[PDB]
Amino acid sequence: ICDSPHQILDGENCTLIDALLGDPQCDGFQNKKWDLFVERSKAYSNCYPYDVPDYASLRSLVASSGTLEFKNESFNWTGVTQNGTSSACIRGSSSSFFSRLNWLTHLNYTYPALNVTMPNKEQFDKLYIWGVHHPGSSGRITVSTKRSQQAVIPNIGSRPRIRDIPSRISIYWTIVKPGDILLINSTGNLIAPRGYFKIRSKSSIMRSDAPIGKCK
Amino acid sequence: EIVMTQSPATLSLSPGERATLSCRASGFYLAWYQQKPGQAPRLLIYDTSNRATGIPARFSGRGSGTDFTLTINSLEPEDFAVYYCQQRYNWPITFGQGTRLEIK
Amino acid sequence: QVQLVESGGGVVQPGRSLRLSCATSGFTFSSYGIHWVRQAPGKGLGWVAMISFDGSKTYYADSVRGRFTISRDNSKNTLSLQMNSLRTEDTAVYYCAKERDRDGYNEGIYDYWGQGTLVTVSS
Repeated sequence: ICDSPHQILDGENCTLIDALLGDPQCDGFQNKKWDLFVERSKAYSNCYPYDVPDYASLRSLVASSGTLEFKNESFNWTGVTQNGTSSACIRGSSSSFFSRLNWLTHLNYTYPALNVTMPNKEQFDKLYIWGVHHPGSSGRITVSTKRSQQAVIPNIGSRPRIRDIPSRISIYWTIVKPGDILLINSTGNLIAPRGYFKIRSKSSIMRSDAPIGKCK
Repeated sequence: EIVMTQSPATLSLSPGERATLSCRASGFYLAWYQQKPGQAPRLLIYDTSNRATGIPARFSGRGSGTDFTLTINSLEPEDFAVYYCQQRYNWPITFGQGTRLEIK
Repeated sequence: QVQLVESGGGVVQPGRSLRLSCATSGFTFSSYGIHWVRQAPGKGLGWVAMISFDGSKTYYADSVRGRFTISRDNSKNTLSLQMNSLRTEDTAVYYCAKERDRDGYNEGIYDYWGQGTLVTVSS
């Protein structure tokens, strides 16, 4: 793998999606920009269990963007607190969680319909990543735009402990073009997004296992 | 519980050749298990792409989207056995119906 | 070193009560969650039962749901899979397998096994 002509990123233990989420052990890759992404077979995650029902398209899109360029946008989420600490996903000496998502639960044991809205003012497309926290008793989620309703229903049900946390953080993606206005509604446990990732128009991704070296 | 399928029940290959194993189920936690005929199975893989203790690096797991795969870059006589793909998301753990590697 | 032995298998008429015992040695029995796995002659494996960690929970499989009563006594380090209402689909070897982490942290990963006891049901 040559370095001089094209920008490579490698990654000890980060799958491209894990760097996208900002897993605590892969947090060093924030805001990184690349031309080609390269993936170790050692890749593993230490946070909450998770699953992207459209893994392939998300991988291709993020790789083609060639940038994370995250920017916190200060969504309202005023009704309840946006931080959440899990026994897994340890980062440091205490509990932690993804660095690009929220684990809302609901303060005062009540979850009002949040009805969050965020206008996409910029001239370039934006991508917002959110999830649904399948527990292990009530709640429905919907991410609405001018083109789709990414309806999701929390698939409640018991499950096997995977990292001492019997649940899932199923992750979806949402494009929000200029002029369109993201709309979000909820009734229960929602993995509230923290901010968009920019998209930039010939980068790609290759799953090579060659060593790392400095050469042309 | 998911209905986990696997590659054809028997794949015949000569030692040293490259092999691939499929476990299309329709993303994570699909540990594989190795059993030698007349022996209690043993762990080979503990996640879609991570190897357990002692396994040679020749075995490599990849794939995602309920379309996982296990590619063997070079077979060895000890590799000709039965391989079952597990799954941990949801309570009922459903091993695949299994497949056999035979010395061609 | 840790080792597992299955016992109590054999021949029993359908519907008769049966109880395997899987003892353990080389480790404190509360250190792991126990399991049971089966395979009929010539078929693929299948799941049977489970105790999560320290015996406050149990979760069986579909085809055998409700029939069995897996239980343990932490003061003697002994496992048992109490069996009721055996049926002709239950001809297979029964392994008692452990997992690769303590107290329950990755449940669903097995590294240690016994030899496997044979249980046969027929006239």
